[PDB]
Amino acid sequence: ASMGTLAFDEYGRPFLIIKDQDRKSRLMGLEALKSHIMAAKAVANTMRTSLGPNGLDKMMVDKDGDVTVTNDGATILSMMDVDHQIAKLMVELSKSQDDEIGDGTTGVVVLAGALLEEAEQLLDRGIHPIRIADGYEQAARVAIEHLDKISDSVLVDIKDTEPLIQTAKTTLGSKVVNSCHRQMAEIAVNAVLTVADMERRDVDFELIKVEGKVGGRLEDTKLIKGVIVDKDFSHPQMPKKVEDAKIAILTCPFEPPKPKTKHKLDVTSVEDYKALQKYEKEKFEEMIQQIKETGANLAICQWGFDDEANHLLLQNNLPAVRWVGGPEIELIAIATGGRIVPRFSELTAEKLGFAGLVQEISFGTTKDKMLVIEQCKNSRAVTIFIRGGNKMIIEEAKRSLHDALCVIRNLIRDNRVVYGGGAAEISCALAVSQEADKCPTLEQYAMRAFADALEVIPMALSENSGMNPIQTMTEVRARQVKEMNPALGIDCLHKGTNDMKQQHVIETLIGKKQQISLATQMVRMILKIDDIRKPGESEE
Amino acid sequence: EGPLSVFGDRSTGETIRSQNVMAAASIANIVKSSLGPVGLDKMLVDDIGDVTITNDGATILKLLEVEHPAAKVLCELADLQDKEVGDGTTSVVIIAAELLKNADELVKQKIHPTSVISGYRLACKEAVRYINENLIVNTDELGRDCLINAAKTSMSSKIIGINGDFFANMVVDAVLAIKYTDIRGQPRYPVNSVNILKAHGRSQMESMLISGYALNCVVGSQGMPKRIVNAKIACLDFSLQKTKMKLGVQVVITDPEKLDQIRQRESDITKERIQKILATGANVILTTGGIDDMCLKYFVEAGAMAVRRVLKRDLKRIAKASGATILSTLANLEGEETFEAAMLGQAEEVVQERICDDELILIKNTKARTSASIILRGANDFMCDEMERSLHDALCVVKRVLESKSVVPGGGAVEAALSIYLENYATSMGSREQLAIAEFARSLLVIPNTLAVNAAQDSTDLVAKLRAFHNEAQVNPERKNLKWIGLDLSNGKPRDNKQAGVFEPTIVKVKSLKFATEAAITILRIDDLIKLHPES
Amino acid sequence: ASLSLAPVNIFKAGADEERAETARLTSFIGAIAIGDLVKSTLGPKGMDKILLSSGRDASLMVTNDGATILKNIGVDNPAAKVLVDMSRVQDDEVGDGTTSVTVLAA
Amino acid sequence: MMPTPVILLKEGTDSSQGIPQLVSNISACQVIAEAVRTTLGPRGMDKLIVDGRGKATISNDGATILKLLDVVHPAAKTLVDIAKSQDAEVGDGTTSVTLLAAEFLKQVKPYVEEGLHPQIIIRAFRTATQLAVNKIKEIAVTVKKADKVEQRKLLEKCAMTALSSKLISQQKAFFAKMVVDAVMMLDDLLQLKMIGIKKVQGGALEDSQLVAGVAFKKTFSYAGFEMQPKKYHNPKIALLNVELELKAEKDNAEIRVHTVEDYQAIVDAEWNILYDKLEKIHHSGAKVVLSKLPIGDVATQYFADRDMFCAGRVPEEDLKRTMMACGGSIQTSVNALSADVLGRCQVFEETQIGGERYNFFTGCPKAKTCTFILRGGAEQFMEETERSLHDAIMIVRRAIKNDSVVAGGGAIEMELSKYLRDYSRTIPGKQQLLIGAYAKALEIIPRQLCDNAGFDATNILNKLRARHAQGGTWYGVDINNEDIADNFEAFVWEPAMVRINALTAASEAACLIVSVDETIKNPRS
Amino acid sequence: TKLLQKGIHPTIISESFQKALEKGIEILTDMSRPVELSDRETLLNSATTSLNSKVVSQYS
Ligand SMILES: Nc1ncnc2c1ncn2[C@@H]1O[C@H](COP(=O)(O)OP(=O)(O)O)[C@@H](O)[C@H]1O
Ligand SMILES: Nc1ncnc2c1ncn2[C@@H]1O[C@H](COP(=O)(O)OP(=O)(O)O)[C@@H](O)[C@H]1O
Ligand SMILES: Nc1ncnc2c1ncn2[C@@H]1O[C@H](COP(=O)(O)OP(=O)(O)O)[C@@H](O)[C@H]1O
Ligand SMILES: Nc1ncnc2c1ncn2[C@@H]1O[C@H](COP(=O)(O)OP(=O)(O)O)[C@@H](O)[C@H]1O
Ligand SMILES: [Mg+2]
Ligand SMILES: [Mg+2]
Ligand SMILES: [Mg+2]
Ligand SMILES: [Mg+2]
Repeated sequence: ASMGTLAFDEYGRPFLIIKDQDRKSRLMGLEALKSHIMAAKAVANTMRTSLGPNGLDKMMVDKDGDVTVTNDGATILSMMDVDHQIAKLMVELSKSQDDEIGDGTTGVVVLAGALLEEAEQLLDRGIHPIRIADGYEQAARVAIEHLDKISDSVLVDIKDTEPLIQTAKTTLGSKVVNSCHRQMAEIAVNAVLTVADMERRDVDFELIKVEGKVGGRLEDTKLIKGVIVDKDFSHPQMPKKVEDAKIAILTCPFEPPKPKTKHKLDVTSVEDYKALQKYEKEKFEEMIQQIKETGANLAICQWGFDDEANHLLLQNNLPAVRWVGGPEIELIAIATGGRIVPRFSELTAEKLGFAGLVQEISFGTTKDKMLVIEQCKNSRAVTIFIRGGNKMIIEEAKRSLHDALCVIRNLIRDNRVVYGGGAAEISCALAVSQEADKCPTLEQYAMRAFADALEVIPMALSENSGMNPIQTMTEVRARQVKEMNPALGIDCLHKGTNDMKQQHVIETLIGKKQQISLATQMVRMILKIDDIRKPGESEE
Repeated sequence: EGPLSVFGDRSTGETIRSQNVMAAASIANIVKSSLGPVGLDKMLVDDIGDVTITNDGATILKLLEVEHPAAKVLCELADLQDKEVGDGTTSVVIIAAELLKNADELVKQKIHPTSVISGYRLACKEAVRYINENLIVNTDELGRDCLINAAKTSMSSKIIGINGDFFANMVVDAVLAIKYTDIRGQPRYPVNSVNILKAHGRSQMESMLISGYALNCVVGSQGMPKRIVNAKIACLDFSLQKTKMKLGVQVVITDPEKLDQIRQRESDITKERIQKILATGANVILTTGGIDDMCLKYFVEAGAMAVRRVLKRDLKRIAKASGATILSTLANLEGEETFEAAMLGQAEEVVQERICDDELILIKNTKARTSASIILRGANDFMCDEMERSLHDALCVVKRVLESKSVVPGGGAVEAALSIYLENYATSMGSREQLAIAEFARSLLVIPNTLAVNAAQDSTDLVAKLRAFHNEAQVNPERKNLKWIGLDLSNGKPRDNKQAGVFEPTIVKVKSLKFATEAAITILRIDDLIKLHPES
Repeated sequence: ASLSLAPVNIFKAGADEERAETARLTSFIGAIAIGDLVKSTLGPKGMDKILLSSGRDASLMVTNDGATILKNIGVDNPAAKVLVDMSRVQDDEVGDGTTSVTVLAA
Repeated sequence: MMPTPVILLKEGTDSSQGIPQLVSNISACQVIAEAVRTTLGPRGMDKLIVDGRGKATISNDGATILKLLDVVHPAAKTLVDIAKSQDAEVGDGTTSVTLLAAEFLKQVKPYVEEGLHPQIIIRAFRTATQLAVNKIKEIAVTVKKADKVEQRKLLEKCAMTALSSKLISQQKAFFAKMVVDAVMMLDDLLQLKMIGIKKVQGGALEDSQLVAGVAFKKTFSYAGFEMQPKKYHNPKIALLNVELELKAEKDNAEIRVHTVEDYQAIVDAEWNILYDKLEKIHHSGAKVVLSKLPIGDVATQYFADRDMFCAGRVPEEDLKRTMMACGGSIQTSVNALSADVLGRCQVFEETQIGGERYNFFTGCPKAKTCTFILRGGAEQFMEETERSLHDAIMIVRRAIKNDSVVAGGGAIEMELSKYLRDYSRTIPGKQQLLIGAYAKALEIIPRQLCDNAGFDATNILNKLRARHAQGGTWYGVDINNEDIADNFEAFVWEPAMVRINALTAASEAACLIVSVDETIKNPRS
Repeated sequence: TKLLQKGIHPTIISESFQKALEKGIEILTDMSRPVELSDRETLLNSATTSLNSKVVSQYS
């Protein structure tokens, strides 16, 4: 069963081959595969209840007791404290789906678990696990090409955002933020459209600042075509609003210069002391005069400044922010059209940014202030400011909006779109069944199993929605076969129609294809394992 | 574990088969060094300083503390061979282990264990047939020296080996003494009726064969004589003591004048019984029970020899040998109590003999049958016990030679011939059973291999020469006289063992093969093992 | 099957996974405990609670403010933590309603 | 034994001596082989091992598996060592070597048990090894045409073979093309450090790719990096070992001034030092700048304002690959930045690859480098992909240096077993048994293939023995048909040096293990 | 297992199993052939079949 090699030599002399062979364990052969399949089935059956609009959430508690409520499979499996190596493989799988796509993190796990659950029966019938893996690869190729076949295309222009709002709404249908469904989807779309080289090029998410502040309502979550900072003006008597703001972005602390090399300025006389004194005075005044002469109405430093500089800024009517972070300095530069300046001597009226509004914002009975920079001309940066009644819904809204942004990104990368509600899975299952009727008898059980596994997503959707899985799935499959229509799926919201093309239920073709590919590849690597050797020491 | 939830461990598949083979191999390697004239003895220390020297494989595997079931099986195999034959207890273990080894090799090659078992069964059947048809010698053609040669072959590898030249005579004589014929006039040689006593002292060469019987008993009183010539022997299975009323009998006095007479009977009753015995002429009285001092005095005054606490089996043998009748009671079919002189046995002498500061009783020249005792004499109790075991092996061998009058040659001759014949015979039986039969054949070679290894000689060369000789015998009808060739381990050279005098009873090899085959089959059927944790 | 009640346990020593009915059970009992704690402070005739901290200082507070009461309690139920954070956010947004929101959620 | 007053060795010294010690060594080797047996061949399986830290490694590679097993048996360490040696000299055959060594030991176990002197066995092993090695060198197919299409075909088939046992076999033709494309670009030493292998979690194996150029992950950019452009269409590339930031001019440097004018001059002097470096870098025409050392925020923003690209802290290996691909030199000083030392590519880009940002230098025609970018659903998935590609790459290198191929599926094993059986039937009779045992041992490779595939190894080996004795030299196991086949025609090709070194290493390990007659373990301090 | 997964009730599964059981009893009865206890060959063959599975099969 375990404990590796146990003989202890026929002669009677000690037989020690591996270190801690007595404390070590080992599982070999079909029982190892069955353990893997049970672990994967447990993980998948945990996740399948968080699938679809009627899917429920999970409340994860970390080591120090902080709570995270979520429906995101990647976040769940990351917060999940697993010790089984196959559960770790499933965590890696979901994280991989999140990296490549940003959506589908729960579908991949359910699908892989189903594929292994069917491989269980195939191994019981005596097929080699590698033959199962090869039949699964074949069926996955069939399903991928069939997805390319039944796929649809959507316009990714900025003038018709309705197909993108529909895609983003489908993405956010399963999350708690569907209470402001379209309000959330719209801003995710606008965000990705603001920050994108739309020549089917990349979308850098560093240009989207997702900020959350407890308070307010979810309906207050909005898109700021500019920047938000967690700072306020440096002096309490500066004005809290600046319109038509000319911004000088600086990475020089408003302090007397200091060489980076080890330096010792020697004072040797009262005249040296007075010269030092006036040098300090004149440096402060010269800095403020250089900031004024460029024409700026606002200053933004990265490194904080001192009392003389602060009061001179106030006196000269130069509102100023200090201790702004490098990333926020970069975003302010990108948004306002300004250039980041390392020293005052290098400051000119052209290196300045322009913001049509710079405001200081309060949050009720908090004492906390934030700085909004907006009304820029063509800001290539953007911020999504999320509000809510507790930090749990705020963090869930953040990750939900991340899912929506990743979906819009995947559309910008490939406009092709497959229809969801389990319809794509049913159609691929039909295609795999058809191609299995043609292959030789032995890889036909593995393709039929792949089809029966693809059919778990529609079953899960129906089940979570209270429908009877087998009844609903068989009816919609029969309808798909009779009236050729791969847009027929599960009415999770009970709108009457089974046509997802009419319900505007939309998934990304790359999303579904990546789900299938990742699930199949990981199922292959799992079926290919037939031996385990853990430390097994039960150490501390 | 896991899905099952059984509270125990589970081995399955090649793992447990490998474990079983390892266990059997371990047991066989324990005893391999004690095989043949060049085998050596073993010490066994019993965790308390109790020491046992031995070459007997059954003894060795009995003393061991074995936990693995596949090894307990081989221990029980050696025990069974010791019960049913009396020799071959080491060869059978070695052969069973080798059959297991080769059969597990075949099962690793993914020959189904059923097929290996079928092939082993077929090969066992055909090896038995081939022995019975081609490799047997009738002891009638050879006379009495055949028995001496079989005894010497059995005694080789024991501590009475080189002295076999003389010990075999004793062994043969002893069995011939205890010969008795039953209904159907078939001669029976019931060894374990030869008594074997041990007495450290004089050398082995001074061991004694007593035509008669030897008792590990002595007279009950020092005033009794210690030699009687015309011994009239009375064997009694009751005690001669002051008479005690049984459980349901009570003495209740209501007239004190009766008490004395009652007390007097408590002794006079026993006196009368003894007088009746002595009235017939009995000079020797052996009893399984006790003899009070009061009674011993009657025996002393009569000039008789009384012996108490004799053992029931010793008493049965003395009675059968002298012509006496074991009496549990002095009671006849006439409702009285008497002792007839016809119930007596006779013997030409009874003596109390001194043997190294320890006395025993010798009953010499009994009539109505001849009996046999053997007093083994060595340097200490360890040697004497090893001599007893060796002599038991030799006696059992001679008994088997006399019951079935067929012998086979030794020195690996039988195993070599069977290896040849079965490696040729496998070609006809199936395709996988063929491999099983070939492996049975090859396994049989572990005996000459081990003999040569123990002799510190080139096992490969010697066994190859053996197989060459036996192949020449089986392919050339003019050279069948080569069948009788086996190992000469004092020179490392094949030799005509039928002319050298290396004989073994056919039953030895036959039973070795049959038992080894069944044991291997039994162990070779296990493909799973559930070892439960102890109830506590 | 199930994550925890499976032939093999998939978790490190010390973790756990409450399923459907057990999860709603813990959630509802914890939230309702929090709510029954903070009520009776509600309204003009509401009565105060004592916040006898067990620290090395043993700070002592007497409050009718639901936000303070919930901040100053050692909670281990996650749903109760949710309600606690909710009352804190109410206290941040406006300065009243922390007991009304807590009782309402409960 | 008795207890001496003063014992010879230190108390606790464990000495195992004689035939039992040797048989125990053989059994330990059998254990080590069993530990990797099921990984052999296209139907082979992977092993999952877990460390004390709890990190799992999943591999089909026998050398890896044995490195992970914490083997302590002195005789079983030898199989681990010879698998390491195989991975060193060749890069494939690590499981075959262990199987062959253990089977040599298993086959001679009976003769060892009956007191046969080990010297005789080692003599027989040496003889049979020389014979089998010369026979491989004799019957190996070496096309003497130096044709480029056939020399690419040969490498592609050898790589497909080396990959038809892993979790990337279902794309092995894919990967084989790339592996050949990879090794056909290296110049003459075929350095592995000249092939880059990036692992970007997320994506499918077919989404993996080879870049005839270089690619490496974005490196801790400062503020202003997003203001930089991210695509250039014929850039000149400055490769530097230069720290570009305001820093102490030297660590043992101490400035001493007694005047505020001198103070100001010193501040401006530091700034002019940096800005002068930046101006030299800018005037060399380089639009892309890479430094093995940090590039500060000031330099980042400077280059952003000049519409240049800058990346600092680039790893040394990625810099050398950028050099070998783009065609420049790495400069610790920016004072002579000629077009001779600048590099050049047709396209530079920064793109997103599965959650990560990667810089691609593509379009280098003079490139002596290639970079693999591997996708997959797990760290260990991608790691075993990398290991598979390492097997294929080492195979292709060795084949490039010696295009002498033999057939697989046990074809060569059966031919050598035939030749050695024949040879053994012509010698006195002591060496006969041992060389016949060598021959029977060689049969473990096709036998293990059939076992791992789920066939009747006995019947298939009978078919093979028959077809190899009737005339026919490249007949071996056909796995998809559960039968035999001419593996040289089926294109199961394997460089001859693979099996040559496998036999050499296995025979040496067997000879060593069999020559040891005593093991003495001293107590550890 | 898979039936429950489909979303069928254990009561329906049990009753449908009873239906299949009745049909299977019918089918096996149809397959069967009657035998007379005097048919010693059938008895010997039944005993041999019963013994083929056990260690006592070479002694069958
Ligand atoms: N409005 C809807 N109607 C029908 N099906 C939907 C709807 N929204 C989502 N789904 C389905 O639910 C499944 C799960 O989606 P979701 O939970 O949002 O993300 P993930 O795929 O990461 O779990 C998808 O496969 C999709 O087909
Ligand atoms: N004098 C001899 N010469 C050759 N072989 C012998 C001789 N004596 C015994 N043998 C062989 O040794 C084997 C084992 O003998 P032994 O060890 O004494 O009995 P057991 O096997 O019962 O312990 C026998 O099979 C016999 O063939
Ligand atoms: N004179 C009054 N008559 C009726 N209701 C009152 C009166 N004064 C206060 N209240 C009620 O008492 C409640 C006081 O609630 P409070 O303890 O402040 O709740 P919270 O702590 O949630 O803000 C208010 O909700 C108000 O409706
Ligand atoms: N397509 C194939 N058909 C038959 N045998 C193959 C095939 N591909 C590889 N083999 C054989 O599989 C054996 C082991 O493969 P693998 O374990 O990956 O290599 P190694 O153990 O040598 O590192 C080799 O003998 C090789 O010839
Ligand atoms: Mg989703
Ligand atoms: Mg004997
Ligand atoms: Mg390989
Ligand atoms: Mg039965």
